[PDB]
Amino acid sequence: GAASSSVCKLDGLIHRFITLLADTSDSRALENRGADASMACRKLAVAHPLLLLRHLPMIAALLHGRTHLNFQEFRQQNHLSCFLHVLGLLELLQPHVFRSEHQGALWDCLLSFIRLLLNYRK
Amino acid sequence: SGACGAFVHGLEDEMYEVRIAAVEALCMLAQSSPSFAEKCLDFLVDMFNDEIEEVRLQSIHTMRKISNNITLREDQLDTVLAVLEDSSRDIREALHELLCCTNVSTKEGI
Repeated sequence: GAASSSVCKLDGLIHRFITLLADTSDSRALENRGADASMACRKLAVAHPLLLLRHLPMIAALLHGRTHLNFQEFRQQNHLSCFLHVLGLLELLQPHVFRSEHQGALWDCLLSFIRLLLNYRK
Repeated sequence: SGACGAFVHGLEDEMYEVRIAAVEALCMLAQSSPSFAEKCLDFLVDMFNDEIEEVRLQSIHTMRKISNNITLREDQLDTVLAVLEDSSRDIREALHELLCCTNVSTKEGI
């Protein structure tokens, strides 16, 4: 029933936090903000895993968007922090991310990860 | 060999009939092969800067025809949105037909 045409009372807020998580720059203040965002999102993952998985295609699309950028700007912009945060979040959503409904966005996220691995294999 | 840049010479040719025929050839070949289409996006983008209006219209229509597989980058997107500024209504309509089918990677592109 997680894919139903329904509105959660908390979905917009986790959307706000996941935007804060993904969007970052070279600023260490923004990195602290992203770390706090990862903390809150991770606590929500361990506490309410089903809610986050409904927002999986969003973060999948963001991962798709961020993959092209070359290695030097990828490391300088701290995009590796975002990548390891989303990877840890997916790990902490362990027994539920493998369902059929979450399969497509999961494959999208994994596609972004392997594309990153191929592009910066040097 | 002397076969290098055959389509480069065709698209840079001084007669718009030759360039239109080259555009059609690019359309058919891209409908056959997607990798060639990805390679030749940039030259189509150059044809969107073409001085002849009919060449621009036909290149845009072919790009629309072959957009189903390719995906653009920020350079391609800003160049495409640049020609959309142009005054002639028909080419703007052609850009509108193009954007209906075009792909995009980054949200900033949208």
